[PDB]
Amino acid sequence: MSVERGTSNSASYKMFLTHGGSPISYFHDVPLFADATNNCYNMIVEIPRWTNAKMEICKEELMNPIKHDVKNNKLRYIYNVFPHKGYIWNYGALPQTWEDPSYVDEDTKAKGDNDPIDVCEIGSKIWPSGSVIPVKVLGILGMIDEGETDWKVIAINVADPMAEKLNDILDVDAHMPGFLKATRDWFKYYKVPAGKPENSFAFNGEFKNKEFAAKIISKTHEHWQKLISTKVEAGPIIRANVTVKGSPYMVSKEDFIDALQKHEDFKRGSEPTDQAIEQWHFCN
Amino acid sequence: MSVERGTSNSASYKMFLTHGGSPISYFHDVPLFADATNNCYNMIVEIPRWTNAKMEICKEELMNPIKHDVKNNKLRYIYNVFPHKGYIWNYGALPQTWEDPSYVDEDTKAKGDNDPIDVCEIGSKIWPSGSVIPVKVLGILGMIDEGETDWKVIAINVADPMAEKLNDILDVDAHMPGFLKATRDWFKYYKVPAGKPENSFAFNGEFKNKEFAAKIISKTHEHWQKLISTKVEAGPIIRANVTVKGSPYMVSKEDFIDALQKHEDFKRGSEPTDQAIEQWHFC
Repeated sequence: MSVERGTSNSASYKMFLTHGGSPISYFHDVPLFADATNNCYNMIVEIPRWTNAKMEICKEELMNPIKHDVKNNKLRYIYNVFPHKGYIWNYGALPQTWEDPSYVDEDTKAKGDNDPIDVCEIGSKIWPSGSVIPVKVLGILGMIDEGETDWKVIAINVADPMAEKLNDILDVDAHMPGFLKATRDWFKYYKVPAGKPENSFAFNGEFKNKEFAAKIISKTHEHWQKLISTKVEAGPIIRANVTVKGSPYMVSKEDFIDALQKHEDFKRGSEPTDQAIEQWHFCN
Repeated sequence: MSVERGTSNSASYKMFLTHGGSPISYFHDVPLFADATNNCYNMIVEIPRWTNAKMEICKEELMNPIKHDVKNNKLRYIYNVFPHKGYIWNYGALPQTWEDPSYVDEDTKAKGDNDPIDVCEIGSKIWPSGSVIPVKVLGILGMIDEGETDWKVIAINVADPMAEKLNDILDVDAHMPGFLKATRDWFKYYKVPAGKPENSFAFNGEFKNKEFAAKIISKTHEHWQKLISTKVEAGPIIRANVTVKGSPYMVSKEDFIDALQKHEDFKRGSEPTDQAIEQWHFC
């Protein structure tokens, strides 16, 4: 169950994961495999489909809450690039993964983008921010964001009725015409209304199959395993506190439920927003 | 200012227009021209952009409230046909217009579709159901629905910062690449996920300019002027009841002032969400 603190539609808003009424880390404490290494990952949904507000696991605060992305100190919203409305999937990340920046991909020749690997989930259900979902991985797209390799995993909720008809990236392309091209278009153009340039892609923008996806996810899992695993090096700024439970792995960074002594501002519903949550932008 | 009655997300929900705390007809009592005849119309927004619930002016009830469209005794929702999410404009109608079914268009050769003329408003502000906004028509598209000519006027809110840059249908096209094609695509496919077929279009799907649009709009206004002004003729279950005067400053069908049983049910919020508000369809 998720839990809220601070003031909504503000920078003080925070969403924390709990188990048994005990706060755990969104980043570290949710296992990557929902169910063995047979086709089943945990996803942290950060951004509900057809919403605009940039939400993310924070990495830099205790228990790693989901919060509003902020810089130029105002809440950040993505644009609507025609014909898309905000995010065209449930967007989020895989827990216990880390695109370690000190590692360069042998294909893009670019560093890791320093976050848990991103996921676009393509099912029917619109998933609320903060949901933890069993997903099936179908493929990856490699976006090169501003000098970095920024992987985008393509997945589907396993309870979704389409999940059993889709077992690889080519199946997606057959049942959802126009969709993969829409997905690359989305990442190509999403920062152009901000004045920034189009993004480019790994493999000349080719979507790779699930077998490849799993190899990338596995490497990002190993980087996370290194970050967390008693690995006594100041990779900090990032916060590695965990209360779980593999295999903490008896983390050098594991602790009590000091987490619980999190008393912060209390949830308070707040004012609604203005920017270009409504506005259309036309970049072919 | 609009007002609500009945229970939200149910078939008893009604939204009525009022002026001076006095109810008036959405259909008849709102003047078609917001401000003289230099391209400024009143629009009744029925359906906000990026929503799914089919809302319409009811022609068959007193004061003509906006209601949920219901069919197969359930609330009706349009689908999300990829890549679109619900309606891709503020969708609605022009008041004091009527596509009289007893008139056949010389071009489509199909009957009028028996409703006020429809409008897609393309501005950036998302307008709530029930809003009355001043718009500028930029052009028109003729869909031929199930044997009928169903006109779709293209317009923009005159307060929208883009309005002074868009003066005709080709301006729209140059500032909003892909948009007109999307609009025809939307109307082509929007009932295919319901098992029904694709719709086809007048003029091989060509969007016509504003000069043509205004001629269509005015003939639908004449039809309405006919339905209303006098014509002591039965209108099929359509309720011609007016206040206003304004002008209908005496329709045979004018009265005033009702206000009286505007008294149906008190507004009451209910459970949201039923159908395929969420699901993507690939056609």
